[PDB]
Amino acid sequence: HMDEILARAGIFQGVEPSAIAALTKQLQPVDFPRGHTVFAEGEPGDRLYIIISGKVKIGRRAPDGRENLLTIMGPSDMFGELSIFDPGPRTSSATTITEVRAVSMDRDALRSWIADRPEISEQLLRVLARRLRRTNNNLADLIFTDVPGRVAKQLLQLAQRFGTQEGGALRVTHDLTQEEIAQLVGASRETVNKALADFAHRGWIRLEGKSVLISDSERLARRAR
Amino acid sequence: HMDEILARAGIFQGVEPSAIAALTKQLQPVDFPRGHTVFAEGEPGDRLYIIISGKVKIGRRAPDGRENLLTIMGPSDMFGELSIFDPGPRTSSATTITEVRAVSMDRDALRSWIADRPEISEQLLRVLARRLRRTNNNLADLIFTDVPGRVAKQLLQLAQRFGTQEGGALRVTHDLTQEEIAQLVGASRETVNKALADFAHRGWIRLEGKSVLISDSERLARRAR
DNA sequence: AAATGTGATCTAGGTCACGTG
DNA sequence: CACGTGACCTAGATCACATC
Ligand SMILES: Nc1ncnc2c1ncn2[C@@H]1O[C@@H]2COP(=O)(O)O[C@H]2[C@H]1O
Ligand SMILES: Nc1ncnc2c1ncn2[C@@H]1O[C@@H]2COP(=O)(O)O[C@H]2[C@H]1O
Ligand SMILES: Nc1ncnc2c1ncn2[C@@H]1O[C@@H]2COP(=O)(O)O[C@H]2[C@H]1O
Repeated sequence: HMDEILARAGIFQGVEPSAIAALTKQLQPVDFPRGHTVFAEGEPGDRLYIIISGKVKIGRRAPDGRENLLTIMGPSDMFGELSIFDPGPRTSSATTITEVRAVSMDRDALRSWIADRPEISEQLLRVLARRLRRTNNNLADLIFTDVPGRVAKQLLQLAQRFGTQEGGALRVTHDLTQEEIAQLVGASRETVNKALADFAHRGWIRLEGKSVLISDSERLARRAR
Repeated sequence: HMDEILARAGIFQGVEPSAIAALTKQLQPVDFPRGHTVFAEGEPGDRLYIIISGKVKIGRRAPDGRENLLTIMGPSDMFGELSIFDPGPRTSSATTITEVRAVSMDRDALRSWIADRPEISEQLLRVLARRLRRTNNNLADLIFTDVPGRVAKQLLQLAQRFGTQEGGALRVTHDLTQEEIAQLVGASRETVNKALADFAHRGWIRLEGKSVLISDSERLARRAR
């Protein structure tokens, strides 16, 4: 049902899924509207959430007031755990793109599950490990890849994660306004659209509201390169 | 000498200082010249290193032949662990700007220490956590702060770490060529020099060889923000 | 009816070219 | 082989609209 998702939460991953099943239960869920601010920077938190449905964007804002988005999280993705490992104010903020079902847990609860099963620590370090990896890849493309090739690279990220295969090519219902993709890519609203214009101009992809159909993933991949 | 550092080291805040003195002992040191590629991208690794002296620079290169530097590490700084927690090729290369004395340790060796002492896993997660946090700050500044602002930010991030207190102001012997600062900042060699020019021009800092005597940290800071 | 398209400018900064100790 | 500092020249933000 929904332990189907949590099973793929990293932290469980492996770990006596018979355990997982009993544990979910202590855990109780929370529901959020589209656009709810789960938490914001500066505000202190000792609570981490695993997403069950919907999508959450992580972000930051400079004092000038411009935001960028770190990442898009979706089912089975867990977030807001840095202030669980390094206690302190949130460094970012979590808002909703959709209706979200999320399970929530605090720090004192976590150390319990970690105390009972070591292997979870193994797997958290693996998540963080992978996670920083993913982030260095980005900090790199900010430096090298141009706004176009980046938009192209993003579409791939999203497609893979949130993708589905319908007919002969895959579907991506990103649920992002282009404004969001822009700040998820570090660029201006407009200059990304044009990247997309051309992207669709070559018949590489089809734009359909908050989603996209992608015809030539080979060409798109090639271009982001 | 060798041991004063380890306590200041990361894996093991605390800890059981009784342990550190002995465990430090099994680890065998190894030395490297100024410019030794400890490891490079693609090549496998199961070994993480704590620096005991000198400085190593992490960074990447595109197929184009450009390259950027993720970070500069010094004494008591761990690196090369990501392929320990998240097994897989190196995502970066570690090179020396110095003569570096570093202690080395593999994955299996690490699981031992973890299995004996748990706290270590809490402390590793704290490290990574702090790291992703500091990385994000950087991804942000690529996006928003201008090259001059970043160079002035970096100079601080160096002082804070490899800095000392000479007379009334602080000395930083970065041991970096400007080309390196550039790529540590994600800008060209030249546009970084002139940034420095103006910085020193305003008497904010004095440049001598591979170091810098900072006069007005208040100005530089404001300036970088 | 806020989300989009798309052009007409402006500018930071990259690329060159070439100096210097 | 590290710095210095110019004289251009592309990428892209900014603004200015117009369409759903
Ligand atoms: N660059 C990033 N990539 C992925 N997740 C992040 C990133 N930055 C912050 N987060 C998550 O967002 C959370 C914000 O609050 P925390 O600091 O408690 O924990 C943070 C992480 O779980
Ligand atoms: N790995 C990196 N490669 C290139 N530039 C970086 C890197 N990390 C940080 N920077 C930039 O250099 C700036 C120095 O100051 P900050 O770290 O606060 O903000 C930093 C980023 O804008
Ligand atoms: N953003 C970063 N800042 C500082 N050090 C890093 C960063 N990213 C990776 N590293 C270190 O560089 C190492 C490269 O090899 P590993 O991936 O095995 O482990 C990595 C980390 O220890």
